[PDB]
Amino acid sequence: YVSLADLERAARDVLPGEIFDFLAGGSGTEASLVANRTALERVFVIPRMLRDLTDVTTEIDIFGRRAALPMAVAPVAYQRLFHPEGELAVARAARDAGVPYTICTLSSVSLEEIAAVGGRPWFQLFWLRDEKRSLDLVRRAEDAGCEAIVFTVDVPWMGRRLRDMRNGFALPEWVTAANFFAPATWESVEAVRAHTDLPVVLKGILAVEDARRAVDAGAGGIVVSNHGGRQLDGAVPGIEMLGEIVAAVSGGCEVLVDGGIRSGGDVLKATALGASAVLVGRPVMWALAAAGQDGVRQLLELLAEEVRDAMGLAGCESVGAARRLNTKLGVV
Amino acid sequence: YVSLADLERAARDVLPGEIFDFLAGGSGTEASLVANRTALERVFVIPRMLRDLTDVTTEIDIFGRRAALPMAVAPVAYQRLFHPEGELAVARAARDAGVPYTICTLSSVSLEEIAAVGGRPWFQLFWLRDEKRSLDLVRRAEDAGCEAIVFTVDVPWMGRRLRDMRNGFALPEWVTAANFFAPATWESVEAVRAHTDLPVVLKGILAVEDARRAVDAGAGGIVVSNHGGRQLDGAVPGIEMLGEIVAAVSGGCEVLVDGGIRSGGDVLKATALGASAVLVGRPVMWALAAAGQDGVRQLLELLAEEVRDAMGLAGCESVGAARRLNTKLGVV
Amino acid sequence: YVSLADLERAARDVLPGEIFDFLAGGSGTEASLVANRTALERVFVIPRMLRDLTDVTTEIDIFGRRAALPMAVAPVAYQRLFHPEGELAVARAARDAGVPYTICTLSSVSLEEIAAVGGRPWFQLFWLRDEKRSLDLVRRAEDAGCEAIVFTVDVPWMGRRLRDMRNGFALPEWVTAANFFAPATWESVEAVRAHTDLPVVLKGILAVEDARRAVDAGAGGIVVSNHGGRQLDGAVPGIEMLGEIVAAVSGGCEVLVDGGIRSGGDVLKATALGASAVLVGRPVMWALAAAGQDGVRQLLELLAEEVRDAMGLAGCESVGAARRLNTKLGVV
Amino acid sequence: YVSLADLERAARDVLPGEIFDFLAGGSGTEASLVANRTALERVFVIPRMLRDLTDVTTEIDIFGRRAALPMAVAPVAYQRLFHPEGELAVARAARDAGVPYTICTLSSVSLEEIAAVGGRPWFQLFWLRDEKRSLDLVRRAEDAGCEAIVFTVDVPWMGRRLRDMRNGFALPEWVTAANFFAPATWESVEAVRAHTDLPVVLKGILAVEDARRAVDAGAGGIVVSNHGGRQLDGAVPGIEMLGEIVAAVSGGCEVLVDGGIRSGGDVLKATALGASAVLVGRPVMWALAAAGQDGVRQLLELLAEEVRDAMGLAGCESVGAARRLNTKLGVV
Ligand SMILES: Cc1cc2nc3c(=O)[nH]c(=O)nc-3n(C[C@H](O)[C@H](O)[C@H](O)COP(=O)(O)O)c2cc1C
Ligand SMILES: Cc1cc2nc3c(=O)[nH]c(=O)nc-3n(C[C@H](O)[C@H](O)[C@H](O)COP(=O)(O)O)c2cc1C
Ligand SMILES: Cc1cc2nc3c(=O)[nH]c(=O)nc-3n(C[C@H](O)[C@H](O)[C@H](O)COP(=O)(O)O)c2cc1C
Ligand SMILES: Cc1cc2nc3c(=O)[nH]c(=O)nc-3n(C[C@H](O)[C@H](O)[C@H](O)COP(=O)(O)O)c2cc1C
Repeated sequence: YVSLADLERAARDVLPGEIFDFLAGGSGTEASLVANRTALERVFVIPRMLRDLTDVTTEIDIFGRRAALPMAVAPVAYQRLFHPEGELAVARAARDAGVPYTICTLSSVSLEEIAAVGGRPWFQLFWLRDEKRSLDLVRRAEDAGCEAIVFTVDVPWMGRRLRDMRNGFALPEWVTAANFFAPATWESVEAVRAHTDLPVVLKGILAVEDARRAVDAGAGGIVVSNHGGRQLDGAVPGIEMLGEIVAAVSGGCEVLVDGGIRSGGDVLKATALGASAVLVGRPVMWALAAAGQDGVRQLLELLAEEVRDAMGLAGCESVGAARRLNTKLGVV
Repeated sequence: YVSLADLERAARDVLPGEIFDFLAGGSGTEASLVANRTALERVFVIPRMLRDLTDVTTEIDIFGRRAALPMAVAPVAYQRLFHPEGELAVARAARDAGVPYTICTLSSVSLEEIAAVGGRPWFQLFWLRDEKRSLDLVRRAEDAGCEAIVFTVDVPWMGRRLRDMRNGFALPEWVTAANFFAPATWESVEAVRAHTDLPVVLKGILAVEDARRAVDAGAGGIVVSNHGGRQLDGAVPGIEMLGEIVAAVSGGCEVLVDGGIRSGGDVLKATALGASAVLVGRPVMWALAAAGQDGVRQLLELLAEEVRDAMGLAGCESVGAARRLNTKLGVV
Repeated sequence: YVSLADLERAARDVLPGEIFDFLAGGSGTEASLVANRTALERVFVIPRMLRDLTDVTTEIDIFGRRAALPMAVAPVAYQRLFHPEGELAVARAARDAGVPYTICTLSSVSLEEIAAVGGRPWFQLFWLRDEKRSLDLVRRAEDAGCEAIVFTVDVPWMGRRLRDMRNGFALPEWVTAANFFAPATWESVEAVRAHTDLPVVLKGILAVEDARRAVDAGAGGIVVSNHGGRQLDGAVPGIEMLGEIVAAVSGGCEVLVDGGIRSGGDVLKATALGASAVLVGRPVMWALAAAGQDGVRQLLELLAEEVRDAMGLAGCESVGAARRLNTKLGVV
Repeated sequence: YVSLADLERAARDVLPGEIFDFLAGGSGTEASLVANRTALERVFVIPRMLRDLTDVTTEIDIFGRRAALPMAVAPVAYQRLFHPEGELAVARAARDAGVPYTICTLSSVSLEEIAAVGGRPWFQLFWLRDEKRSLDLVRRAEDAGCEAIVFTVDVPWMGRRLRDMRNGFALPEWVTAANFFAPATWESVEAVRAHTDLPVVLKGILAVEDARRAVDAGAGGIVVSNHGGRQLDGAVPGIEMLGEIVAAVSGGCEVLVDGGIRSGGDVLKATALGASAVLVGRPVMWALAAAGQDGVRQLLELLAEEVRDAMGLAGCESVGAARRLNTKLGVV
């Protein structure tokens, strides 16, 4: 595999069509899904030349851990849909690559099993039925050694996925929510923040005022994100709001971005627009579907090579230098 | 049906080609027809998160009536072209859905029959031959219980519909103007305003100065509209003028928009740009053609679900909140 | 025929391919030829409503003559390439329609014969070999009753037409320059201006400073024009420079535009951007090829209908009102 | 051949596919390769009219030599891949055309042999293993009569060429680096500048601050360039940074540009944006592949004709006049 696109072809071969569609699809007309890619393709980097590259490093420090790349595996529910080893295959490859893995509330293997793989994981939270029950999931995650709570804040309910409706898609009986919902509010965020000393990361922020309020609320990070085009159809891509958000929070929390990251060059673009790190969702699942744990290992090795290549060609010996690169919008 | 586009396919199947073309077509090269869709597709919404959604409501108050959605059925002439029950099927479904229905001057069932369906309808006026005759239509509508006069102001004469010319299209002998024209001016508006206490809504405004003059003229609303691309070919889409118009009228009248609204997400975009409500034309006729009254019921149920979904995913418990959303223009 | 595009199809049927290419083609990669259309398609008009349309007139006064439309037939060399009656067929139809016809220096019928058709024609000048010889052509035109000299200023030599090179195109032996070249300069303009009291119109101006200098030089008009994409490939379309030029000349001369005008709506766009009138080139030749004089008559009747339709739908009772319309750039 | 595109078709016919791909390809998704063309196609020139064209000249003075055109042959490694005479065929044609030829560090004929062809060549430097060894290459070039050192500064290592990876491409055993690498820094530039009195030209500058620093470093020129889309994928095209760079250096060094120049009109656009001259890479190799030395001669004759045509149609008797032309960005 020499690009992330090789793995999508491989995953489309192997998966049942309705599972490929569950993975690939967005809500509505998929305008926001498409716009995530169009928005990244319009961004051009202005590289710097002739800088010292003797010790290029792609490492970052985030939420009190060193990560090998400015990247984490996005939360993706029900990974046994894609491969029998599901979350354990992905988490093992992420650990070995030095990349944080986000354990999902809707994981198809229990969060304690996935956390036992090691690799200092994160835990993604959907607000439940109940404050008390939500907080038990948080405490479970913390007790199991998760290092951050990624609170998803853009899913008061799930978006309308027309592919899934047209397919009549439902979980196979062999895929269950192994850890076993009400709309979250800022009060829910405060309840979580009071319940844990782990950093709380709010995933699904797009409005500048919501990024500022996240800082004021004591979030340790946000993920600027339209949920891969799966929630509001017509929501702006995160990458289009990232620069304005980074300026507004003025270093008050980590600012991650996701949606359409498909190469180390895209990682570089996100960094140059100010992101602390990116999440990568669908490509990780393509690699899982294509070749299990080894597939995800090859994907993360390929991304690491592409990030290092892009950084050095742009004159950046560190991710901090990459955040100081300038960009130019072009027409595609 | 899971999208408005499913119904267009169904209507294209059933209608004679020349009737489908009468419905689908625009004037000239159909530049303005296409631009209505392109303009909406360029608009992205910036959703808000973590707001209270305990009692999301899509209702609005407009022209002294509560409506179930920020939407009305646009005036579309000669609806017996599309289904034998014509206007009565549409008006019955609109009533049952709580959505205003606009009775046309060129309806193929008399306005008194359609008004007897109930549902507090509106009446669309074309200026006639004569001030005295125009005012009789207005008084008829008011006597029959119509609640607003939608005065069409963009049709001094009808635009040049090349599909209809190429088809040699004419009304079947079984379709007639059951209520039975000179260019309207601001004097005509004043004559109507003096003749009725119903709110007068000027449909087909695109220039900012004309929206201000409509307020000064005592209009209770305007519809920002290029008539579905059927009048001047090369007229700007209403959605491109809406924000400037809303700012100029500064709450002095209701500001509706139409042209290309094809989902609850599009309704949300129009609201976020400042519209009080939208009109929907061709999709209602697709549903009528596809399945009569039941077809229109299913369309309005689908739109209601999509509007509620879009509002809540954008953090809006009310249409007023949706009007306070910000938008971003993207490239598509 | 219900659009200018119907006539292009008809002309492509009848003409030899290499003659169709001589007519249709541009220089280089035809970037400027294509851009003339793209530039017009991006322009949207903001129509006004509810104005008095009791006496809509498309007439203008230009160069001391009333014209029926804000339009003239562009200079197109060698019209016997397209039909045996050549220039005489076109000039007769233009006369009957009340539209100025531009007699070409390279006409395939002598300028005195074409002028004898009547209709108060204009004469297009290419600068010759010699000041004395150029001025004799001017005097010939004036003696024959031409009413303006259209001095082409964008052809120091002819552009590189790759279609013609690939075809090995040359004039049939039955087509000759019946009136029988050095680069023109501002000194040439002054020599012409001193030799005639007819208005001198400089055709092929694109730079704002050249439009101002044309006024200072005593031009009575300019044509803002990239010569139909046939001269510099990569020259900006005239329609993209028109508004800036109209503002710069501040009424000091007539400002015409050409390039890609293909409907009455396009005429309206050019007027709304400030043009006094347009020229139309290739469509006139399509109609000539398709059906001789009668073909050109039908084209001019169709354009007249489309101009009147567009003006009235935009609320303009006169071309002056149309010049006061505002426009909005859109994306197509 | 009437356009550069004719030669690409001819080269694609004759070359082995994997050699055509080595030549044609870029890094990554080839976004920057494509953007070089898209960026040029968006630029329109505003031509001037009626200027004296009695002695149009395309000559420039650069690095102390008169050149016949504002153009040089770009450095392209391993030209025996494309034709058996390789660099000698190209250098002979360049000499005969009066166009500088850039001898590559990775030439497949030794730099002394190519320099013996004559024509006052330039020498392109890749920084080596060692300061001492790099400086020996520079001194070799100077001793052989090269007139400028083109130091490539955008290749700390080579970009990831996916076509070459997919093809498993490697040099034929009959193609070698006949002159026989560490990342260059500003210290390397200073070492070169101190070692030679020849002008040092830094090739691969895109950031404005790097262009200013190049002047401060004593560069005699820069080439604003993303290396033909072969280095960082997502690097901005040089033509998009050229105007800002020309303004920033304020005449302190020559500013060349490359990437996608495919006609004399493109040369004119680059000049109008402020370039001193352009480099042309792939088209020269197409002509070499198609027809050896004679092929390159025909290409350079065609470019010379197109540059002279474009200049005169734009009213420029000299390249200096062309740099004073204004441009307008359009949509394509
Ligand atoms: C199949 C699928 C399942 C997902 N499940 C969740 C989830 O349970 N929680 C969540 O916060 N995000 C979920 N996401 C969104 C991802 O975390 C991420 O925001 C989106 O996929 C990132 O975009 P990318 O896939 O383009 O890289 C899911 C995404 C996909 C494709
Ligand atoms: C077939 C047809 C007939 C129409 N008849 C009228 C009419 O009689 N009066 C009027 O004001 N608008 C008329 N309209 C315009 C609609 O009210 C509305 O402005 C346009 O259709 C809205 O756009 P949409 O169809 O894209 O939703 C008609 C539209 C169509 C398609
Ligand atoms: C076949 C052909 C011949 C032309 N000959 C002349 C000419 O002799 N003199 C001149 O000023 N313009 C000439 N023109 C340019 C037209 O006057 C006009 O600028 C261009 O065609 C207008 O664009 P349109 O064809 O898109 O309407 C010619 C155009 C064509 C297509
Ligand atoms: C096959 C190939 C080999 C190249 N080798 C070199 C090289 O050794 N050194 C260098 O500075 N540029 C090299 N270049 C880049 C060119 O000098 C130039 O920047 C790029 O090709 C210019 O773009 P164009 O090919 O679109 O005209 C190479 C380009 C190609 C296509």
